[PDB]
Order: sequence, then C-alpha cells, then structure tokens
Amino acid sequence: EKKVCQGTSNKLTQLGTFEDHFLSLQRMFNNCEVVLGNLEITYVQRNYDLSFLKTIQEVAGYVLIALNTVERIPLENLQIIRGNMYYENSYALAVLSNYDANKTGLKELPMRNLQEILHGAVRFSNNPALCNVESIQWRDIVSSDFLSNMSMDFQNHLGSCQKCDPSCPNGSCWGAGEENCQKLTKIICAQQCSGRCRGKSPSDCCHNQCAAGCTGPRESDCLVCRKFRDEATCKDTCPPLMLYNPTTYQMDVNPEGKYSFGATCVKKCPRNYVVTDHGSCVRACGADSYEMEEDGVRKCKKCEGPCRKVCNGIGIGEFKDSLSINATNIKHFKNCTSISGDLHILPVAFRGDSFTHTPPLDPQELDILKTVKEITGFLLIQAWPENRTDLHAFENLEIIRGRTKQHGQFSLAVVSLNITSLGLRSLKEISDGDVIISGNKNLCYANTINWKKLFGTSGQKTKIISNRGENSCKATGQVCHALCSPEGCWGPEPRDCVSCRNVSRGRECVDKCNLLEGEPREFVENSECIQCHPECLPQAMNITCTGRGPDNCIQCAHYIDGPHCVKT
Amino acid sequence: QVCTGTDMKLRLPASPETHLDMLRHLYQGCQVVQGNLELTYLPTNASLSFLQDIQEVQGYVLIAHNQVRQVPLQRLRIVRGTQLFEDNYALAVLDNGPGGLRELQLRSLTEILKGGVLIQRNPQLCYQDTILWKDIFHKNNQLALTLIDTNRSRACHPCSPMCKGSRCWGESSEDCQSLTRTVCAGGCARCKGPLPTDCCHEQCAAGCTGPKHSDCLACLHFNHSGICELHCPALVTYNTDTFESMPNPEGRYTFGASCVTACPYNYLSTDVGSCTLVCPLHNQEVTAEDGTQRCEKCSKPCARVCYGLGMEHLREVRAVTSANIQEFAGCKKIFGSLAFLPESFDGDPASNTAPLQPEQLQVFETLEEITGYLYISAWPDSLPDLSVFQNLQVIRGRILHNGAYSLTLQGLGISWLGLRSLRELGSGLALIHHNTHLCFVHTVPWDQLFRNPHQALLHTANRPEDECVGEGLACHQLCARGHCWGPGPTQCVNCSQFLRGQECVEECRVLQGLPREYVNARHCLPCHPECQPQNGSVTCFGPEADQCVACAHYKDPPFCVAR
Amino acid sequence: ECPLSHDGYCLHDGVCMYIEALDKYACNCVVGYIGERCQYRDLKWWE
Ligand SMILES: *[C@@H]1O[C@H](CO)[C@@H](O[C@@H]2O[C@H](CO)[C@@H](O)[C@H](O[C@@H]3O[C@H](CO)[C@@H](O)[C@H](O[C@H]4O[C@H](CO)[C@@H](O)[C@H](O)[C@@H]4O)[C@@H]3O)[C@H]2NC(C)=O)[C@H](O)[C@H]1NC(C)=O
Ligand SMILES: *[C@@H]1O[C@H](CO)[C@@H](O[C@@H]2O[C@H](CO)[C@@H](O)[C@H](O)[C@H]2NC(C)=O)[C@H](O)[C@H]1NC(C)=O
Ligand SMILES: *[C@@H]1O[C@H](CO)[C@@H](O)[C@H](O)[C@H]1NC(C)=O
Ligand SMILES: *[C@@H]1O[C@H](CO)[C@@H](O)[C@H](O)[C@H]1NC(C)=O
Repeated sequence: EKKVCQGTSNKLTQLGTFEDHFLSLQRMFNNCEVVLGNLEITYVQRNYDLSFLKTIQEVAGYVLIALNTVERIPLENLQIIRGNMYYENSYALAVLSNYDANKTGLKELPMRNLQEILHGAVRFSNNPALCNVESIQWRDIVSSDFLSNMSMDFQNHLGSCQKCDPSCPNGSCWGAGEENCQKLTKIICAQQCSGRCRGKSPSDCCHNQCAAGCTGPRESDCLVCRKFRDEATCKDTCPPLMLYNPTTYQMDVNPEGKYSFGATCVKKCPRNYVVTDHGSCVRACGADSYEMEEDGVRKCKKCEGPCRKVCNGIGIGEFKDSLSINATNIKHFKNCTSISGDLHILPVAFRGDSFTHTPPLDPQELDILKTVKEITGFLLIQAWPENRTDLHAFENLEIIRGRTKQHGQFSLAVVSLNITSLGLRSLKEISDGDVIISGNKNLCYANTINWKKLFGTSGQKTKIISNRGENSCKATGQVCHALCSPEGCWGPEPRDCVSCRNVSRGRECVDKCNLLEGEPREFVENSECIQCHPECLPQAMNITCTGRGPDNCIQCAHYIDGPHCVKT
Repeated sequence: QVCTGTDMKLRLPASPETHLDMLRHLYQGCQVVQGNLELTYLPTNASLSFLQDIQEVQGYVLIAHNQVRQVPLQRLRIVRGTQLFEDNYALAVLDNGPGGLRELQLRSLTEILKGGVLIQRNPQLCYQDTILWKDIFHKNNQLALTLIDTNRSRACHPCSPMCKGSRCWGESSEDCQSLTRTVCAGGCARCKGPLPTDCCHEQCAAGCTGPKHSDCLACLHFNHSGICELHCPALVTYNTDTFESMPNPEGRYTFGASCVTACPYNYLSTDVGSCTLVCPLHNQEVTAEDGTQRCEKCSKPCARVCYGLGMEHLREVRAVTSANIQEFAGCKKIFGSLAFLPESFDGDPASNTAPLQPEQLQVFETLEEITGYLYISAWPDSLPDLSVFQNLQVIRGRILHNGAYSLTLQGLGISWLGLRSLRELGSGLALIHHNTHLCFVHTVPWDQLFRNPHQALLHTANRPEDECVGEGLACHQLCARGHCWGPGPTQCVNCSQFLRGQECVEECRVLQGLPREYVNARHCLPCHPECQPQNGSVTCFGPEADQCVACAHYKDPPFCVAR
Repeated sequence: ECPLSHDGYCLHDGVCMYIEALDKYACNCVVGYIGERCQYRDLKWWE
C-alpha cells in the first residue's frame, strides 16, 4: 500500500561505530517502499547484507551512496528518484568515493528498475572497482534540463571485471546476468508525445504524467506518477469539489473531484491543515492571509488592514538552515503570536557557537516566548537552565497543530531536561503527532496526564518512560494535588490541574469561591465562578449575584436605575 | 481576432439590409469563434471576403436559407461543437436554394469533436454524399448522426483524377479531401500519411505538420504560446515539498478553448484562472481599478442582488411585464438583460397579465449598469425619448440579442434618444431600423461608446436628412464636435462649458444673476443662498457659507445664518 | 583532526573528522543521536 518511509538527513555522519551505524541503517529502512526523505547509504562494511534495501521503490530526495565497503548494494526495485532535496545544489544521485585501502569497494550497483530522475543530476567519484556502471548512458535517465551540470569519471584498474550482456541494445547493462540491462524509455522512442514510452511503437507511448515508463496508454496501467497521485491513476491536477454545470448553470457535486494533500489526492484535509479555495491541503497559506476557520475546518482568507507580521519559524523561510533558536533569531519573535513553523531549543544556544560566531542565548529572553500562542509544526526542547524548575516559557502555548513533525512522527519532545514540572498550563489540544517525554532526570507528573483526551486524531501513541519513577515523588515535596480530578496535573502549584471539579475561577483552583463568608461573591457559570458586577452589595448569608449583569442583585450598592445597580 | 458569434437559430433577420453588414462587422478577421458560425438569409452578390480566415468554431456551423453560389470557408479547420444547433448536430446546411449552394469547398475541415451533420433540402449541391465523415469525426462520436440529402436535381462532373478515393468537395484539383483518420496505422488518432512515423501528437486535433506538439493543425484542449495540451497552466502552483501554494508567473488565463495572457473586456475572471461571462454563486463582481473586472469570494450572507432576464429567476419569459417589475426595485446593477417586446404592452385575456404604463418605468431611473443587451421594440406615445434610462452609464453586453446586438430599437415612436449618461457599450452591436420618427441617429458619438474593433452602428430606414433640416431638427452649438443626443441643451455628452444641474449652460452666474454659484472644474454648483451678492467680484467659493467675503444679515463664527 | 575554523561545529560530544576522499568536514556522533552536526536525538527509541 506504499508504506511511508521517513528517510535520513544525516549526510556523511557516522552514528557511533560502524556496527551501530549499520544497525541504525537497517532499523531505519526496514520494509519501506516510498522514501519521502533521503536515501543515504554511508559506512557499510564488507561482511554485511543489505536485503532491506530491496523493498525501496522510490525516493523523494537525493540518493547519496558514499564511503562504503560492501560489494553489492541491492537497490533493485528502486524505480524513480524525485530529487526534491539537492546535495550540491544540482545533484541527486551521488556515488562518492566507495573504496578501501585495497581499492575494492562497491563492485556493482544493480539499479534495475531505475528509469528516470526528475530533479537533480548524477555525480560519480572515486570508484576504482565498479562494473557495469560505466556503460550506462544517462541521457535516458536524466532529463534535458539538468544535463549540463553533471559529470562523472571511471578508473577501472586491476578489477578483473567480466563482459556485459550482448543481448541488450547499446551495451548498457546494470549487472552481469540475463535480463539485467537498462530498460531505456527515451531514445528508442518516437517523438510524437512529450512523455515516456515502453517500446519503439509511435502510437503506444505513455501518459504525460506517467513518469518512469508505463504498462499501457491508460493512466491506471502506470508505474509511478509525476506531480499528483490519484487513486490507482496519475493526474496532473485532480479536480476540485464544485465545477460548472451546463444544465442548471450552478455549482455541481464532484464526480471524481478530491482535495490535494501533497503528492496524493485525498477526499478530506486533516483538521489542522488549511483548506484553501482551490482545494489543496496546505501547511501555510499565502503571505497576505488570515488563518481563521469558517465552518469547522481551518481556512485562510484575504486579510485587510495592516496585515502586520507572520512568523516563519525554524526550518522554513529565511531560517531554513538555522537548527535552533538562539540569541540572534529570538528578536524576530518579539511581537509574534502564531508560530507557522518549528521551535528547537537545543544545547548549542547555551554553550556558544564558534563556527557561526553567535553569542550564547540569554536565559531571560525565553520570556519573549511567553508572547507566542500556537505552533503549527513541532516542538523539540533539549535544553533548559539548571536554576529554573519549570518550563514557564510556554505558559500560553494553547494548541500544537503538528503539521511538521520530527522524523514524521513526533510533535512534542521535551527530552533531556533538568525540570521538576512541565507547567504547560494552557496545552489543551494536539492536532497531530506523537508525544515523547524521556531521558529526564527529576521529572515526575508525566504518567498522570492522560493524553488520550488531549489529541483527537486516532492512531497516536505516547512514549513516557524512565523519567523519575513512581516511588521517587512519594515524598511531601511532590504530589499531584488534592481536590481536583486525577485526569491531569502539570505541577505542584494549585494552578496546574487540567480539569478542576469544584472551582475553576481563572488559572488557579481553590477550596471554594465563598458565597457566604467572602467579600467577593462569584456566581457559578459553567463550573467557572467569576466575579459579578462590582456595584452589587454583598448580602448576609444569601445569594448575592445570580448572573453576569447589573440586573442580578437584590440590594444595589449606590443607586437604583430600574433593575440596574448604578454607581451614580 | 476573437469574435463572439451570433445566435440566430431559424428566425428571420430584424433588418435584411444590414444583416450582411452585421456579418461583415463581426466575422471579419476572426480565426477563433467563441460562439457559432451562422450564415442565415444571404442573397446573391454578397461579398464574403471576411470568411477567408475563420479556423476555429467552438459551437456549430450553420448555413441556412442562403442564395449565394459559394461559401468561402476553405480555411475552416476545427468545429468543436460546445453548443449544438439541434441535439446531435454540428454542421447544418439547410434550405439553400440561379441561387443555391454550388460547392461547399470545405478543404481544411477534418475534425468535429461533438455533434453530427445535417445537410438537407439543397437541390444545387453535388458532393454532399461522397464525403467520408468517419475520417472527420472523433472516436467518441463515431456513431454520429450523418443525415445527408439525396435529391440533387442536377447532374454534374465527377471528382478530379489527380487524387484517388473519389473524396472531393468540389470540382477543383486542389479541393479533394485528404484522409487524416482512415489512413493511419496502429492506434494513431490523426496522421499525415500512412506511415507510423508521420502520426500526430495526441493533443493535436485536426492533424499536424510534424510529430511535435507545438505544430498541430488544430489543438484538442488548450493552447498557449503555440504549445497546446490537456491541462492549462493555472495561476496556483502547489509545491509538494513544504506543502505550500505559490502564485505562478507562467500561469495563463483560460479563455474559451485557449489560454491567453489576459482575457479581454466583458470576461469576468475567477480565482482558478478561468474567465467567462457570468460568475457563480457567493461571488460579487468587483472592479480591479484597471478597466477590467475580476470577481472574488463575497461575505458570509450574500443574500440579495438584482437579477434580470436570462438568469436564475427569469428563464422562460422574454419580455418585462408587470409580473416581473417588482424584482427591479431600485437596483443599480441588473444581472442579465432587458427586453421590451410588443406583447409586453398588450393585454392577454385569461392570463391576469396587465399591460405596462408610462408611469411604471420610473423604477428604472436609478439603473446604471446592464450586464446584457437592451432590446426595445414597443414604446407608447406618452414621452418621445428614453428619459427613463437617462442614468444608464454602461451596457456590458455579455448576453446578446441574437448573439450579435446589444442595443436594439425596432419600430418605435422615438424622435430623439435622450440616453445622456451612456458612456460605454461593451460588446455586441447597435441596431436601429424602421424608426420613422428618429432623426438624431448619426449625432451620437458611437466611436466613443465602443471598446472592441468589431463594433459598429447599423442604422437603416430612419428619418432622412431632408426632414431634419427644414423642420429644425438640430440641437444647440454647446454639444462639441456634433456629439449630440437631443434638441435640448441638457443632453450634450461633452460640452466645453460648465454644468448647471446636468445641463450645459454658457456662463455661470458668478458676476451676475440673482443667485450665486461657485465654479467647479467641470460643474457649476449653487451654494448657500444667504451669501451677500458681490456686484462685480467672485462671490461664492464653497458650499458652506463660511467661505464668503460677506454675507447678508448675521455674522456668526461657524457660518452666516438668517436667524 | 579538523582545524580551528571548524571547532565547535559538531555537537553532543561528537568528534570532528576530515574526509580526505571528498575534502569534507564531518561528524562522528555518540550512540544515540542523529543529524548532520549531531544535533538531533533519535526520538523513536529510549531517551
Ligand atoms: C543562530 O541563529 C542564526 C540564525 O539567525 C544561525 O545563522 C545561520 O547559520 C547557518 C549556518 O550555515 C547559515 O546557513 C544561515 O544562513 C546563511 O547566511 C549567510 C549570510 O551571508 C549566507 O551566505 C549563507 O548562504 C550559504 O551558506 C552556506 C555556504 O556553504 C550554504 O550551506 C547555504 O546553503 C547557503 O548556500 C546562508 O544563507 C544563517 N542564518 C542567518 C540568518 O544568519 C546560526 O547558525 C545559529 N547559531 C547556532 C545554532 O549555534
Ligand atoms: C496556438 O496559439 C498560437 C499563439 O497565438 C497560434 O499562433 C498564431 O497563429 C496565427 C495564425 O493565423 C499567426 O498569425 C500568429 O502570428 C501566431 N502567433 C504566434 C505567437 O506565433 C496558433 O495558431 C494556435 N493554434 C495552433 C493549432 O497552434
Ligand atoms: C526487519 O523487519 C523484519 C520483518 O519481519 C524483522 O523480521 C526483522 O527482525 C527486522 N530487522 C530489524 C533490524 O529490526
Ligand atoms: C546548474 O544548471 C543550471 C541551469 O538550469 C544553472 O543555472 C546553474 O548555475 C547550474 N549550477 C549549479 C546549480 O551549481
């Protein structure tokens, strides 16, 4: 069903030893077909197997095979390389210096089903022993737009390599056995259609949106799509809901029209993405917009007036290459309410950077993060000063939409901290993503949150383990709270219960708001007793204020204007 | 090179003397016809040199009741047939017939998308039955309706022997049809010859010249900049990397069966980049301060807006009667058209349809914009002008009477027009015929009213010059360059002097006169009357009485009041 | 290995390395992290 494979963005980085990086590569790419990220094959030794790479069908980024030792990388069922992310700003398929001191590295790279690369180019460098790759022509694979910047070399010296397959045209074979040659689809083909084809017949070529060949002129018999992926077909633009009608001259329901969520076309956008008027599920709307829901689902409309400021956040826009918030970029978050991006609090901001020449982050500037209210993407907090006990910098954090997720799964990750309470006093809804709280030393109040009523999207777990222990916060310094529900509490202070049973006045919860022995008299309204009209005299052992308004009292304070209790 | 096409199904022309003149003003220079290529009631000695470049017809092609010897449509390339004459017909040659059609001479016609052929009742035509219509038709309509007349009543020569197959339209050697579908090999839709190499692109429609897609003879779905394909480039690019939306700089606006840089006037643009005549529901026509308009999404209720004829509320009715006069209550912009049939002023028994009154047209006083045509064929003898439409500013003409006209006057008792504030006729033409009392017909600046090169006045059978010189039917000298509407001085469209209450006057009463008026750049307006008249000086400057150098009785710091 | 111009480029006690086969400056993370500069923690497992 084309299971989602997340991919790796850790280019040329050895994760621990060679065995640990190989186990991480086997654990990351196990039984996944479509890779939305990047296929990075680095540091694979000689005596290991790469059978888990047989199931990868397509990659939506660059394919970086670099610094390896194994003689065979079975990327056999890899069909198309999209190349959405560039390695050296124009390159997608980069095989770079796979050789040991014996100069016997990657002997063969059987990419059998690879027929087309849309974006990016091909770079081959420093391959002493490499069979049946130098005979592959790349005019069939790489399109005519990105043909100028590509360059490669081949130096076969004492490799003891055998002959290619003579039963295939132009001598281009990927391997050495039978039917192991290149299924070329471009040059032995008529120019009577701008798409691909399957043979030399003029009237038997593929659809315009069928990339990497097809098995018929119909769009259903098609291997992969080019821009949008309809259900078992390939289209350029799947139609919107309401089209024209030649009979009633009004809007008509969709015969086959759906929305547009990325590469695929789904019937309904998720509850956090913005539904535009053109029928495409988007993360962020236009630059002159106003994100506000109209009828249930989230939409964006054309803003009027000043249209002051929107925050791109970390990862997209101007701050794409910056990896954490620090003392340089925090001044752009002063008058900011909605984070349309990500927030990374990493320990690089507190230790200082000598490479990018940035000063360390002042811990008093995190109160600027008091100003923001919501996060569309994810939150990754891996750093906090040792003196402050609670994460009070995100007190007004209302909703985390989870549009962008860390490794495609997680949305809230407060890990490796020195806090004793979370203190997220306004976190009421997480629209998408997984929540992990792990690696902390002295953080209890985590198993008493009951996250199942926090998120609404089904199919989401949580990961809370090895934080404090249940027998560690048993002492008198740490308790959830009394008098409130055991649904959730964020800290030891009484303003931290999620659902207070009796009294829910403001952000705090008390014994009772006194209707008999208190000078402020607060009427109960939706289990949240708030202060009534200030010009109402408190009674003696009676109900003083009934509701919101001056017309809900018995005896007025100063003057009586009909039912109203007026000051003058 | 874009014209809108007429809508004359089978009816008689309103004026036979200006019908060929109508076809000359419209169909000249056209290559892409958005509507219908209709040739109805053309007599002999008709200069049809305006038909030698029409290639694309989006609707049907009708040749009806004509007495010409030949119709020069040799450059007719594709007939799309978005609008069909009958239910399943796209090429209808009917009742033509010394007169009658001799030869059709449809050389380049080799593609009909939707519809069939009805050649019937033409006893002068030879080669209507020897045409292989399966070569022209598309694969979807291969079971089309191919009704061909059999009786010819004239024995003529066979085809030219230079080409085989006996598939000719006429008697010339360069006239016989080249097969584009029944000569192909394999699964080729269109091809030049029998070789599989010479097959055409799948988005070519009426053949090609080479195997590429940028050199089709006619294109199947959408053309832009010489490149034609199925999907037109929209204005919204959906980036699937960070899941965002971008304005496309290379996106073109969908116009008919093509994609243009910016589609012209009287074509309302939408958010999807597909401009057309009318906008759908929950959309308001707003002005983009550039001469063109582009409707977008409206507010939340969007309840009431003025509609008219040819719309959702009025479909079957053709005239404005007392039953649909309450719906035009004080609206300044009629969505639709207005038509005053002679049956609208007639009382029909057993129907409860009361005839109109001259005092009932005063609800049309605040009208400023008509999105359709203005058709008037009956007028009472109460007032001889159109002072009930004196505030009408612009006629858009997106809906046309018979597809050709937007200001039609048929047999009235009108003597002068009186359309004072009429400043822009959008589309269509202006037909005036059989008005035996209308003198002021050539004094109107029709060239200043036009916005397209295919627009011209068609006037005939009006009051001649000899009944307008001795009778004194000539207005004042205040109307500049002869641009005059009626004999009164209040109906100059552009006079070189000032304006006193929508009336051109010679000199303002600033230095003289019993009241005092202040001078505008183009107007001349009366201010407060209690300002003191200055005997030989500039008296008044603004509407508030504080800007006088002297006033009448009392001097207060805000202004001068009588009490 | 890498000079002082790339000092502090790598995070979370990952040692800086100089790949002479491609003339590149790279990291070697400790067991548990991920990223180009060893800047992210592997959240799919413990800690
Ligand atoms: C603290 O926050 C800073 C954000 O304000 C952050 O600074 C960023 O550091 C990145 C490190 O590489 C930069 O990539 C990023 O943008 C750069 O700005 C330069 C200004 O001249 C550009 O020249 C530069 O262009 C090219 O840079 C390299 C060159 O190889 C390429 O990799 C890159 O793709 C691009 O082609 C780039 O635009 C910079 N942003 C800003 C706003 O300065 C800093 O790193 C943070 N410190 C930490 C986390 O310790
Ligand atoms: C598709 O659009 C192009 C662009 O307008 C058309 O090319 C024009 O053809 C006419 C033929 O009468 C020429 O006079 C113009 O000069 C051409 N314009 C340009 C920019 O080249 C073309 O005819 C259209 N149709 C097809 C089938 O290609
Ligand atoms: C990979 O997935 C297969 C599926 O059955 C499983 O047997 C195997 O143990 C997995 N390997 C790793 C390293 O997780
Ligand atoms: C790659 O080719 C493009 C041509 O589209 C050119 O503009 C660019 O400078 C080239 N080089 C790069 C991206 O390094």
